[PDB]
Amino acid sequence: FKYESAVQYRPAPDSYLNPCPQAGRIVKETYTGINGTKSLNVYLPYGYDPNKKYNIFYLMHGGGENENTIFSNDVKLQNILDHAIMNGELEPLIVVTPTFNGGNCTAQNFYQEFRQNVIPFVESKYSTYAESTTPQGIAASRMHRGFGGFSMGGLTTWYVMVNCLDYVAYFMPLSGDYWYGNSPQDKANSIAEAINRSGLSKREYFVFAATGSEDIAYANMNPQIEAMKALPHFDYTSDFSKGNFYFLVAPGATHWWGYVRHYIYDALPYFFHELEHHHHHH
Repeated sequence: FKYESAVQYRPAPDSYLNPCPQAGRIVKETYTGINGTKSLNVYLPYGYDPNKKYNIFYLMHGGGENENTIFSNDVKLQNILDHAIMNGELEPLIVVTPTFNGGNCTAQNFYQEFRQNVIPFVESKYSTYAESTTPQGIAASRMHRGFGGFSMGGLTTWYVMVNCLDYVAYFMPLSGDYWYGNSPQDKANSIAEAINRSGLSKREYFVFAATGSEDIAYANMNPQIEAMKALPHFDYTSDFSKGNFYFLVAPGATHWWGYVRHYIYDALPYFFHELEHHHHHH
């Protein structure tokens, strides 16, 4: 892997959509938190070794979907992850698919359950960079923790960002805008105030947004992206060795996981290299 400054949309080869012999294990989990008893899936990379430490990426489904959608026949994201890790395009990581369904949970308020229940449950059981899952242990491993999502799950992602910068450094909002404001500048300012309160430097948080040029999400995302670009908090470029903000728009892509899985193929290899604990040249 090498960073590009303006990475372009490129679908995974069609071969990546079929099962790979080097298949990561997908574990169905059940936990109880502030929204009652709920499930999530945990993708473990092929060769997962609990004596090693893995990057972790939490990835939210869209409206009318559930914690099983992303690894279902409708999406098959695990095949793409399996092929990309096997081919060395993507460093091995843990991918979690939770749900905003259940109890008092909504796409907007999921971050509260994420903080209190989901991180402690997943990262007590599986080997992340978290030494412990106290607030301190989670915060001290933030550079190795990412959140993303599609549509309503992209809205989850923006609310995770504004409320969880202490816990998460890498954000992948796909086809979803941040509902918090009466203008694009209010949206940008809300994110800027979150960043100000966090104390973090511009080198300590990263946003790879994406959508399709034929995805309705573009209408509200693009103005938000333009307003954020104007902030001093963001240096626009996909080269995260130099800046921290990018917006990939896939030509012709519609509001459909068939396209959105390719955004994760394009974007997820960009994550978790800044202050990484390996000696890599990107």
